[PDB]
Amino acid sequence: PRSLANAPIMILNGPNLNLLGQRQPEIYGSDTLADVEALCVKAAAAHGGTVDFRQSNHEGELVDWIHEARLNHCGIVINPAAYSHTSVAILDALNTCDGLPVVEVHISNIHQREPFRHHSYVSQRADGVVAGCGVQGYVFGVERIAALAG
Amino acid sequence: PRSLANAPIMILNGPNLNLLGQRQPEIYGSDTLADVEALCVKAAAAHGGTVDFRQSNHEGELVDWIHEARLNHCGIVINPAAYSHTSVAILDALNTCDGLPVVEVHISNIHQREPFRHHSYVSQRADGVVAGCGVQGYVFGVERIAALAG
Amino acid sequence: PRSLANAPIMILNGPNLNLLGQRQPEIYGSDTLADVEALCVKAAAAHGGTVDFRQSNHEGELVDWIHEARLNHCGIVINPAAYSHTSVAILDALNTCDGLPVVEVHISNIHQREPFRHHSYVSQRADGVVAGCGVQGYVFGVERIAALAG
Amino acid sequence: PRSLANAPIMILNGPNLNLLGQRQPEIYGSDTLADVEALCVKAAAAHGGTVDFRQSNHEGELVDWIHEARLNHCGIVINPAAYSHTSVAILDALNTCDGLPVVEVHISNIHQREPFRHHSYVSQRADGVVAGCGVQGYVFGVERIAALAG
Amino acid sequence: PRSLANAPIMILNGPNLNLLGQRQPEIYGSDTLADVEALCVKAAAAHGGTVDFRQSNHEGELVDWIHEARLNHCGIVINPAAYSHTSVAILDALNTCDGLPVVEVHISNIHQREPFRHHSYVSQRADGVVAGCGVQGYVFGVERIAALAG
Amino acid sequence: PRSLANAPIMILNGPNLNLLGQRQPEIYGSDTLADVEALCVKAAAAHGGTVDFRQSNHEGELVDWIHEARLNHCGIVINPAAYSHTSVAILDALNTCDGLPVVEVHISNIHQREPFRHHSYVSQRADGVVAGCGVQGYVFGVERIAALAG
Amino acid sequence: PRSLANAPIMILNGPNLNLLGQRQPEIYGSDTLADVEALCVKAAAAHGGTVDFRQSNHEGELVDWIHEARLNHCGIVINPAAYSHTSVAILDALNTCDGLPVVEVHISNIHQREPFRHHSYVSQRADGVVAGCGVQGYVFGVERIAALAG
Amino acid sequence: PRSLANAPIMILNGPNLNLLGQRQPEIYGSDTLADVEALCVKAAAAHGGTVDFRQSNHEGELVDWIHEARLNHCGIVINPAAYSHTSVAILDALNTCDGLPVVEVHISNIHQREPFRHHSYVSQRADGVVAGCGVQGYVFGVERIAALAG
Amino acid sequence: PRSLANAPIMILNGPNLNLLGQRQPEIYGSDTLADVEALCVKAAAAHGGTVDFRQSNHEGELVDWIHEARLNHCGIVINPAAYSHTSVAILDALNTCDGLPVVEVHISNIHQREPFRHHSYVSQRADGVVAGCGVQGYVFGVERIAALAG
Amino acid sequence: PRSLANAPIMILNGPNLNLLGQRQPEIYGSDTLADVEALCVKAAAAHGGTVDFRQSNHEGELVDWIHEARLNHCGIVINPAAYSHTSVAILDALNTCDGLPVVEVHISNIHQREPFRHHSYVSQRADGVVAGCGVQGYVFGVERIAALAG
Amino acid sequence: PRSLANAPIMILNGPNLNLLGQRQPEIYGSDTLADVEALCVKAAAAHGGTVDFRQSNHEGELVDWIHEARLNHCGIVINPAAYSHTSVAILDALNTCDGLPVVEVHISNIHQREPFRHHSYVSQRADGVVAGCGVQGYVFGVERIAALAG
Amino acid sequence: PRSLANAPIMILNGPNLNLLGQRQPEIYGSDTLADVEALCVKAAAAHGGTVDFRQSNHEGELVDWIHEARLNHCGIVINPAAYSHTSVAILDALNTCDGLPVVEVHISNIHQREPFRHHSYVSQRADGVVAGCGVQGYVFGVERIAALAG
Ligand SMILES: O=C(O)[C@]1(O)C=C(F)[C@@H](O)[C@H](O)C1
Ligand SMILES: O=C(O)[C@]1(O)C=C(F)[C@@H](O)[C@H](O)C1
Ligand SMILES: O=C(O)[C@]1(O)C=C(F)[C@@H](O)[C@H](O)C1
Ligand SMILES: O=C(O)[C@]1(O)C=C(F)[C@@H](O)[C@H](O)C1
Ligand SMILES: O=C(O)[C@]1(O)C=C(F)[C@@H](O)[C@H](O)C1
Ligand SMILES: O=C(O)[C@]1(O)C=C(F)[C@@H](O)[C@H](O)C1
Ligand SMILES: O=C(O)[C@]1(O)C=C(F)[C@@H](O)[C@H](O)C1
Ligand SMILES: O=C(O)[C@]1(O)C=C(F)[C@@H](O)[C@H](O)C1
Ligand SMILES: O=C(O)[C@]1(O)C=C(F)[C@@H](O)[C@H](O)C1
Ligand SMILES: O=C(O)[C@]1(O)C=C(F)[C@@H](O)[C@H](O)C1
Ligand SMILES: O=C(O)[C@]1(O)C=C(F)[C@@H](O)[C@H](O)C1
Ligand SMILES: O=C(O)[C@]1(O)C=C(F)[C@@H](O)[C@H](O)C1
Repeated sequence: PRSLANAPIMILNGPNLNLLGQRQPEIYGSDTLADVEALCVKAAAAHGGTVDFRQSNHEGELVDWIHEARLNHCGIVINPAAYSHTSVAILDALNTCDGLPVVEVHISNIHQREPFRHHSYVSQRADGVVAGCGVQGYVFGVERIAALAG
Repeated sequence: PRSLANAPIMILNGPNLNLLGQRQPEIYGSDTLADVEALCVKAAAAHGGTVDFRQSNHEGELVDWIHEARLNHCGIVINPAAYSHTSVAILDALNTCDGLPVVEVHISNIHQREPFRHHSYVSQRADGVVAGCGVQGYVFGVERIAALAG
Repeated sequence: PRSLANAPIMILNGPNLNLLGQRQPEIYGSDTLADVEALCVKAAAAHGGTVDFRQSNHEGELVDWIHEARLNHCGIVINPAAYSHTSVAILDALNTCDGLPVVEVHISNIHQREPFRHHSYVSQRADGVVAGCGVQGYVFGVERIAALAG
Repeated sequence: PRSLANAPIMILNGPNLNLLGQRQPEIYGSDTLADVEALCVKAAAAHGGTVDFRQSNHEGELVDWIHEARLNHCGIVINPAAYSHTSVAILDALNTCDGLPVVEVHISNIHQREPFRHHSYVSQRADGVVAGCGVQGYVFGVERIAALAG
Repeated sequence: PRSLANAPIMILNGPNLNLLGQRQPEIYGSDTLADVEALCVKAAAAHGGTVDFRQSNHEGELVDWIHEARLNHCGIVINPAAYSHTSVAILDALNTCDGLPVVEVHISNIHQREPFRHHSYVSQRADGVVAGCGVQGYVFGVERIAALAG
Repeated sequence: PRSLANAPIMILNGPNLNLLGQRQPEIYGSDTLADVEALCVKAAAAHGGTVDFRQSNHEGELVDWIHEARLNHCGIVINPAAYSHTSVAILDALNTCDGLPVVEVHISNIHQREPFRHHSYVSQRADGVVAGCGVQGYVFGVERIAALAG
Repeated sequence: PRSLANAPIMILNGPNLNLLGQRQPEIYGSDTLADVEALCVKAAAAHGGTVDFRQSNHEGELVDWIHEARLNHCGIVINPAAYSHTSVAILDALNTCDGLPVVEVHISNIHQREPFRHHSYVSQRADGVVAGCGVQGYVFGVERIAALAG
Repeated sequence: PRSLANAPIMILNGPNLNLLGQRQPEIYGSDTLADVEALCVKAAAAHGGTVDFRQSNHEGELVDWIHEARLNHCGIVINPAAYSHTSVAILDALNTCDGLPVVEVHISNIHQREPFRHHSYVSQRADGVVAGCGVQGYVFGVERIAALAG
Repeated sequence: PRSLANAPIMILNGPNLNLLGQRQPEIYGSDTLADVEALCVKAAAAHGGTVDFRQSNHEGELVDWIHEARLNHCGIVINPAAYSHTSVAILDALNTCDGLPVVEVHISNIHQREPFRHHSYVSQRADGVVAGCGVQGYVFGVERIAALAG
Repeated sequence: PRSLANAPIMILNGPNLNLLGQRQPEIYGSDTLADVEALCVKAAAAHGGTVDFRQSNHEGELVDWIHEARLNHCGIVINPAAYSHTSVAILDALNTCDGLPVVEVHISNIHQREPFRHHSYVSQRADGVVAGCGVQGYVFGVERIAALAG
Repeated sequence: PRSLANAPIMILNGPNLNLLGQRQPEIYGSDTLADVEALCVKAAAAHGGTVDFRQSNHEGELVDWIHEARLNHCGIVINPAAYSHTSVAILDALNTCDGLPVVEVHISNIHQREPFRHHSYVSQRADGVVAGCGVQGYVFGVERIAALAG
Repeated sequence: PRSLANAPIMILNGPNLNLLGQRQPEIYGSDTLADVEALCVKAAAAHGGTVDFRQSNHEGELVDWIHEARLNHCGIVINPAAYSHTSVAILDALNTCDGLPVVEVHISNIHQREPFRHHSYVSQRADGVVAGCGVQGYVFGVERIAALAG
């Protein structure tokens, strides 16, 4: 139990999000990942906190980073992307974050897409889930962490 | 296409929400519906808008109100509650609101509850879905409408 | 057992159909509910009968009206709309209309839409089911009632 | 926690039951709803209590009545009829009645009927469930509430 | 795009319909296939058209006839009978009739029979579907073609 | 067709019920099987009848006893316990008791437990089913038999 | 209702059976279709009857031959082969044979093979079904027809 | 590998068959179990063999008897009745009878009854399965064993 | 076991393919069946073989042709079209072609179309399956047969 | 809570295991049940305990023995065999053994066999489950009981 | 949109394919991955192109390579091996390769193997799918890319 | 085929197990991974062997390590953790270890947890599976490998 003041918010991004804003804009929009990071920096600063913003295409690396967050961060905002639908491993890693606030974010409204995107393993552990609010959902995520970590 | 300045945001609440803050606090919290309304009034005022906040236990009345919103409001934030899981009628009413922003909100994280709560008919039409962020999710809802209606 | 001459045909319309001809024309067409009523009045008059045309967004009100029909009308043409897919209540009300001819009508061809529209509880009781014949299906409905009530 | 002496037993009846004893007697029998009420009044009086017997075809009205029962009655005997199979809303309304005894009754043996009648949302919350004991089941219901409220 | 005046309506009947009116009258009635043809000839004549009425027990022959209709007829009224539930081939044949009006007709109400009759491949392509209106459904079918071909 | 006066009510209890009142009291209560027998003896005597109360852990023995009931008893109150969910054999045995009233009883509310307990083969044949009314359900069972055997 | 003496037993064989005894002997054996016919002729003669033995690879032709049997034969022994699992059309043709005895035969034990062979449409109408008794099952078939036609 | 001459055929009957010919004649007929035994004794004698005919309502006893047959009989004709649908234990016992001919018999045509009767564990092991040929199916059973044991 | 030199490659085409290149070009392309035949003739000639190219809309006729191939051809390239999804009969016919190479071809990528097109009975027997390579897939088919027959 | 020193370990074996080592060796091996007992006696003696080894083919008898264990033994190693997959009765008996260590053993690796063997009712209650370790699994079972009873 | 002349074809191989030709030859054959590369190099050279042939056991590394291909290669031939069945992440990476030809290849015929191998996430995006043509499938893959990239 | 004396036992641990003994002790216990390693070292030494103990959060790395085991180790004891439920890749890597003994271990009893943990891909290949025996299951594993490798 670190506060926004003692430790950053870890913002994790799963596979293919490195290409945000360069494909399927109608689905993901035209902002890049760097735009999202900046949005997150600003949203956190307004509460007196900071962020640690990461993206990986590797499941295992996401898991390693969650383990790091348990010791060094005050909450996790995660867009696990494709692994949302397939990774029991990320679910179990988050389950080890006892007491740590987790908010799941999806840019697109997964409930309107293919049936296999309707389910998310992460949602079983996440305190909150935001879907289809575009990149603004990331801000919502930071804000909810601020309120819970508070 | 009314703006936050020309027309209020309709905030609809479904069945049993009149008892918010008086039962199952661990699930729904201890804020009342009146507390929620005030949060929404405040969030909207910051963007220069107003709200029209209603609650009903009757599916058909929620439908009538959605029809009204099509003509007189700039967006809908809706917590359909139990009707989320059963009402094709509310989905079809929302489907007539062509171009109108709709955000679905749930206080609890439905994905951690009984399987029949996992599915929502509204999610197929909603631009955004926020679940398990407590009453704070209503604020996110207002905020997303402001940005969309903008 | 009233005849077309002793009692009107009750035409019941379920939710959202009050907006017929103002949205999703490619699906529902551009005729209004008033245009449909007129079609029904004409079709019935050719057989010497009349109609009692109603629309509601409330499941329970549709049930009440079915009860009324049992005593005072010669048959029912019903477009239960969304409730087609959810209402066991309307099915059971129609099951009390022993001997009364019922025809179910759907403007759109439900079998080509979302899977949850594929099933109708009313179809289990209805004598006939007409789908995807546009508003002309209402005429077919009145005609079948005329032949059965005859 | 009101006793049979401080408050009546609310007996709720759902849709189409107003026609009890006038159709499908082989299924529902030939007693009317008024006959049932009388049975209930008698059963309760033997234990020193009273009843408040209601029937509605409207889901939302049943919900309102359940809310009223939480504040003013000592238990609920409910035959939700068709809404047994479809209403998550009634379930959640009953879930707010913390500590209040609920007994679910069905005149017919739903397990021998159509598959969609096999499931009941209410059963998940009801303390007891009686099916296929005819209208005598209502008496069993009053009796169990007397023993639990005791 | 032929009109009712330039080309007949093809009426296709699938397997076992050659025995119409000689078995299971309670299901299919006591009119024969020849009686149906006469009804269709009359309904079409009222609009200034003609019909080409055929029956076969062979899937492939139905398919051949559908091919013929694309070049020579103004619409198809089809009762595919058993092949309704099993023939992807007839579906695909109809899918080649781009722009040609197709109405699917069932004498019995399939939705009240065995579960395997509840689904029809043809319903995915057909403009309209009529079920359980007895042989009168064929007249409806001719009438809808007349209005679409018009 | 023996009456309560010519023949006893057979009360059958399935496996593990010999341990009633010694484990999982919160589920099954703290009354023992002997306590239940006494309740039954009393309920029956009030109507002028007697009971033959048995318990077995063997499926085939329960079947044997059902066959004996066909010839010598006036009705059966059965709590098949675990065999409720697995024994087609008991169902068929009961299906041979033509005209004999059968009431199924469960102490716990099976609908609230593991999904495999949600279904009962016996319910298909039983006239009435009582669940979740504790050992009082046995009295309800005796009483219904009295009214039916009457 | 023709007797074994007035009319032959029609023995129908579905697709690929023309190759019996030339492939997959371990499954279908090494007797040919001609061997089977001879077994059938002998089995029927012992009861004073005759057979009309046919094979086709065409569904519709099997349907035409069933129609013929209704007028001219005393019963049907049918091995529909692959069509067993797919042909609603053969089912409906047999359903028109009111009062005619039908026995379904399979050489192999279909219940031990692929799951799609586990189901047969014909079994819903057939009076008797024999599977896995090799070609001897045809004799069983003839015999049962003799006994029923008797 | 005993022959019909060295060892009897064991004919096993499952639960409730002791009441054959005294209930549901339309389903099971009016012959008794003794009548069936006599049929079997006769069929077997014609091939020079004998039978050992048993009935039990206990699964475990059927199992024990199957073990005995492995050492002392030349084949098994079995009608497992309700245990057909539930007993993996009988299947596994039959799976220990390496090389021994087993024929499964059902008097009724299970494929026309309740869905839970459609499946039989025994069918996976049985060489042949005869269903719906009435008690005559037992004779077919004896006859197949004679040909296989030969 | 005939070689490309002793016997032709049979190329079979199922229903509706006679219309290739005249409808749904975006799905099937604009080449005609005659174009495909020419591609096949060329591909085979390069390896020293010939082809026998056929199309039918009749399931049973495809079956007959497969039988012929077993005796007279060196392999089969087959596009069963709609029958891919429904014909157990074609599968079983192919199963009699022991040792004969079979390659299944689909012009469109069935895995991207309607769910009922995702499954093919032929795929269980075919040595190779080619889907969504347009008409070029037929050449891949000829080439694989050449390499296997070699 | 008896210790290995105060009470034996009950080793229960379900149906058909009396034939261990005489059939399907590749599956169950060639050791007999007597060989397993000796392995269990030895494993237990090393910890200072004893065993009470039993086998039955009767579900109810297994249940009775479980009841006996609750009072007189220190843990249960059970191989329910076929009943693993069907017996809710054995599960509930084990559920009465509050605090008593249970280990489930399977000789074969059920997860590689037929789908119906994949599931076990006992596994829900068992502390530990061992599958596919041959007879050695029984030793692992004794060992775990020793460590838990310790 | 690079041509075969401007950019190589990327050939990706998923997990365990580094062991090709050293295990399960009957399934995968005896050619090695180096043998496959050589076939690919030759097939491409005939069209004037080159290949970039890679193998990895890491999902994320496949994803990275697909990203690279979007910028630097003219098409992708991919055998995702096990990830075919589990990786939404590879699917989404391919989905970013707008306009890039993709062909999926499987050496074995997956439709004849375990059910979990029947489905592939890649098949939803791949232009073409080749299965069960052995390593020759890779050649087909290069050839199709050549024709599409052309 | 290396013996315990020629080569170590590879013990593989999947994701999140690095945190063993620091979270969810009631599920996984309070021993650490280092404690487990020491148990394994000891169990193996008693049979004259050694162990090579590894843990990774990366699927691909586990696969690489399995490849290494094929050439250098005498067996594999694996706890794939979350990848148990999702990784077809690990299954296939194990499938390449022809003849190598594999034991699957799970500390918790997965059959009592969430439904998605009930299935394991590794169980299809593993010689033995041990679940819910705590960290003692690793010792069982080493022992079974010793006996098989022997
Ligand atoms: O941000 C999203 O909308 C998502 O998490 C991202 C992806 F890339 C997809 O794999 C998910 O389905 C949705
Ligand atoms: O806000 C919620 O958590 C919810 O919408 C409200 C209800 F009342 C429930 O019926 C929903 O399942 C959740
Ligand atoms: O007429 C119709 O097409 C329909 O009944 C009307 C509605 F509004 C929908 O809810 C139904 O799905 C279809
Ligand atoms: O009392 C009953 O049997 C029931 O609750 C009443 C109805 F009206 C039906 O809708 C229910 O399925 C059963
Ligand atoms: O006209 C009909 O009702 C039907 O199309 C005809 C048949 F012959 C049956 O096969 C169909 O299921 C219904
Ligand atoms: O009385 C009961 O609640 C029950 O019939 C008894 C048992 F023992 C369980 O096996 C049933 O599931 C419920
Ligand atoms: O006779 C048989 O065993 C069968 O009817 C014949 C065939 F050819 C198969 O298609 C059936 O599945 C079984
Ligand atoms: O012979 C029979 O039809 C049967 O095997 C006998 C019984 F008693 C039933 O339980 C089986 O379903 C059918
Ligand atoms: O070539 C094809 O894509 C196909 O086999 C042909 C048809 F006509 C369709 O029926 C198949 O589903 C696909
Ligand atoms: O020990 C076994 O492998 C088993 O428990 C024994 C039997 F006999 C089978 O019924 C089980 O499926 C497996
Ligand atoms: O080439 C194949 O057949 C496959 O892609 C390769 C593997 F390694 C398997 O995992 C796939 O299921 C099939
Ligand atoms: O050791 C176990 O119990 C487990 O394999 C370990 C994990 F980490 C989970 O992911 C598995 O479901 C269980």
